[PDB]
Amino acid sequence: QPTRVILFNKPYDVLPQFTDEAGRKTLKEFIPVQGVYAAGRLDRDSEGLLVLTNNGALQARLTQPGKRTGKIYYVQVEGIPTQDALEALRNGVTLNDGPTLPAGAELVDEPAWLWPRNPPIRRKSIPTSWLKITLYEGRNRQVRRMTAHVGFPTLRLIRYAMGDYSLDNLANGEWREVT
Repeated sequence: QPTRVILFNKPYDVLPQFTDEAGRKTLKEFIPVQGVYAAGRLDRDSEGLLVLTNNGALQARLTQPGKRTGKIYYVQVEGIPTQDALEALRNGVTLNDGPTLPAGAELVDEPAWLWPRNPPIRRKSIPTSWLKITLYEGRNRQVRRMTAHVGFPTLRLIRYAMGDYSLDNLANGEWREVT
């Protein structure tokens, strides 16, 4: 087999794996490509870009701890982040596992290409906002931990891009082969 690289727009509540897990949704129902696995797993409760490959050398390169790969997320949060909170995310906050590297953080309109979550977001008293967040590290649940730290907890997390790859033109639950 040649190197296959598959981009997948992962739905909410689906595990980033092909191996069966009782009680959980997995990739086989969505993707017919065999012998591929994640180069960078994406959490079950996250959504968006999952890069899959059959090439272990490529997967090792892409996932190398410490790499500083750029990742772009669209994040729905409770409340409207203030300018000071956004400045803090940009510059760095100290989580339980230490300071965060500098990052991008901007308050954006809800993108029209956005898809609704299934099931939809569970109101009235609390407004919501969307952020575009750009990170260069990937600690456990980092975006969720960062937005909570500044007082604006995450309601939805969509990974839009990872290094050279993005969700461009990829609907929820759809995949495409690049190479």
